[PDB]
Amino acid sequence: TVTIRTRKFMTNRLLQRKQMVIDVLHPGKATVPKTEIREKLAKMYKTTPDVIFVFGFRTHFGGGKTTGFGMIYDSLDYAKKNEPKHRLARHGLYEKKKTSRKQRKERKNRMKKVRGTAKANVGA
Amino acid sequence: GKCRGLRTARKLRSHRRDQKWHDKQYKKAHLGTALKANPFGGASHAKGIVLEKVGVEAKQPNSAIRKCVRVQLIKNGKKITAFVPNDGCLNFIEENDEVLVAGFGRKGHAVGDIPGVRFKVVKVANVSLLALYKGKKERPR
Amino acid sequence: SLARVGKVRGQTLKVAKQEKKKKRTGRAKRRMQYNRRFVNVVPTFGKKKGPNANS
Amino acid sequence: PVARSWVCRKTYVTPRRPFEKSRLDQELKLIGEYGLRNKREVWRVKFTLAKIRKAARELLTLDEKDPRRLFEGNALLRRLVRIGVLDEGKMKLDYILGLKIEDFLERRLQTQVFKLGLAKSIHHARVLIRQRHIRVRKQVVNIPSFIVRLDSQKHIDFSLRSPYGGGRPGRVKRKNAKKGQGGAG
RNA sequence: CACGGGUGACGGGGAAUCAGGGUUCGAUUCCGGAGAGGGAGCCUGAGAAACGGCUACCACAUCCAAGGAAGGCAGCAGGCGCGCAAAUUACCCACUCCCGACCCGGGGAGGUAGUGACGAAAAAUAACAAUACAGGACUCUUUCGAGGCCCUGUAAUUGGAAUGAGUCCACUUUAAAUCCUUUAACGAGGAUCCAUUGGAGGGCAAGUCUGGUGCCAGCAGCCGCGGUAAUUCCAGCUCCAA
Repeated sequence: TVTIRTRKFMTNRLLQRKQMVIDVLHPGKATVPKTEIREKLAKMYKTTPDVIFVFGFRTHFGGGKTTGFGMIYDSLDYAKKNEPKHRLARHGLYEKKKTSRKQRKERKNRMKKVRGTAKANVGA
Repeated sequence: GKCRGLRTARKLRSHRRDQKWHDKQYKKAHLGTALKANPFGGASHAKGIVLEKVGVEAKQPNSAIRKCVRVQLIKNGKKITAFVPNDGCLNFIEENDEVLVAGFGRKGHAVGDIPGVRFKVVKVANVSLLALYKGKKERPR
Repeated sequence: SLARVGKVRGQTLKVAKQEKKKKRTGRAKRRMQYNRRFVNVVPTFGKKKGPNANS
Repeated sequence: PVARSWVCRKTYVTPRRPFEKSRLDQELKLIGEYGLRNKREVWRVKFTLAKIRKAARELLTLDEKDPRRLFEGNALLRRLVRIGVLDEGKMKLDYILGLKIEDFLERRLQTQVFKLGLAKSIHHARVLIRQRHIRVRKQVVNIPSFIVRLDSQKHIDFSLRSPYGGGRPGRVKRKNAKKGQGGAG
């Protein structure tokens, strides 16, 4: 009973994708996940859900409607060319560094103490 | 104004500048002597050290004994005969204890039956005296 | 002298505070106040008695 | 430096006299009859009327055919009719001064709920808004101080998710029916 | 009104406050100036008299093997002192842009959270119905009293109806979170899931109520109360203002 319609739809040849505002109607139930959105847009636009990156969901007061925004890529390699790394980690296909920012600052000045090749020996 | 010339602005402004110094409120707020003689120095509240408790005799017809405390400051070193605000609160105050002293509300003028005191105690030993009267707080001993 | 501090407060006889129904609060406090001032009164001659006036 | 508002503004003005008998009679009439909560929002509607009254007065001082008066006069009268306070045949800047504080209080949604007759009490009307049982143009309003527009007046009804309307029963009905069935087995 | 002195004077755009005019403030996010403990001098660089650059003196402070070496948080945190007075030694470059040889690296700039009754905006702490009653517009009754076509309120009298605060999952949110919103389930009849702060002679709304106190304690911004019937002190009831 969840119907998805098209708002602010326009193609991108400068950016090799599509983009539109996703309007989701789910009255009487919870906010559907971003994963659930992907195949519903995949079937109605007849594409694969792996090139579907949809986010930015905020529920209106009273329920029944959430406003979201997403991009449709032309191909999977385009989806990894021009995209922030965190959204690639949102779907689990990218694993970023887990080293804290403070620790990255700790060995930076310690490598400054040693002039020469032995900067790499200071780190760990 | 008396003179009504079209270019007497410097005459009118100088008269208003000079006659303002004859006003009690303007001269008090624009002289260093008024702030020099104030033990607070423009401060709303201040902390002081109790060195003794002083009983102050009352004025004309209404006659009683008012309980006061000789408060010695830490920021200036001056001594203030501050008044203990409420009834039966001199048992709460002890010797050599820091007290938060403010004014009483008349802004530099002796208030009512008490002669020569403009100051009241708010907090004692970082504990509010109002809660001591209400029993909401107990003095650490 | 300074010995008679807390003279009366010490010797005043202690009454423990008795229990009563908690007052209706919020807009219900003003709802209760509105009716018994305006609509519940009747036209009577003489001095209007105060809310706390007892003789 | 941060990029934000730093705009704090009071929505009400306290009276100059606190303790007069005449003002205490007048505002207490306005609270109980329309189900208000405190004297603060009483002063809060008066402060909004003071802005409209002062904006109208400076337009009367301006001469006729003043393009500032022509544009601001028409823009101010556009908003007055569309909230259902000023008649469309009374559209003129000089009857703004004759507008009282008694007229604004119907267009509050708490009073409009009683005026439409779907609440038993004016104070019960505030409970229905608080418990999200009603909606305006398919949008639930939880606040009684909603300003109902003239064109949005006829769309006020119960919300879809409301036991008083066409929705699921509340907690008490689920509590009473479960033990009624639980007692019977 | 020169010169000089003080300035508890960084200046302005502006802030509070006003019918009209004015008064006070502007350390504080934007612009411009000055500085990195106080001076002074300089290297490089297009641009510095730079101090998250040197060179000396002054004051403070550090390690020392006693030979010597080395420092500037009015940068974000944080610690001491000073005070009446002011937060975390948190996370992240995901937004804004900036810098570099640069699509890629870096940014305590900045963003996100924590403390936080500075303050501002919205807004809980209840609502309905029935029984006794105190009664209100009507008809009869010269009064008494009646039915309630219409109601108004009171009473730990009774009854169910609806939600939040909190418990609480799914999703969303976000760099990862968090908050809000949606979503299930619970969750209130003294809905103990209990609202406090001042005052009750006048200004100034609200007891000539009760007891104790007896010019004592004390109250009181002011007028004034208290000396044995205190409408003013201390308690209780009640009431009044937000």
